[PDB]
Amino acid sequence: TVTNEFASRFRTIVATLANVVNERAVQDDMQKATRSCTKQWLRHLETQFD
Amino acid sequence: LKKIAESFEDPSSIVVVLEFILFALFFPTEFNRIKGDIQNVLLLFFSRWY
Repeated sequence: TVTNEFASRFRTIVATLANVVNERAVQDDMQKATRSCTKQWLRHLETQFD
Repeated sequence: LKKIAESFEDPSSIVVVLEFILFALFFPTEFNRIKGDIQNVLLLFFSRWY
């Protein structure tokens, strides 16, 4: 019942990674316009592959 | 309940929840008979947010 372990795993994978993409991005001082649009995109398949 | 299928992707999708609290107050009892099919959604929602 409820969620998975597989989709649930991908969920934390997208994040740990995403968190990683975040450091690199704030690192190469980038507009928040795209840090977000793209993080937003990364986010769609967390749920999307759920 | 009437199947509120909504992935809590966008941080701006809190609306579905606002829908419940307002309603829970406005009709504390009707909402009480359906506390149970509502928690599936809060859980779907709590899952990603927390």
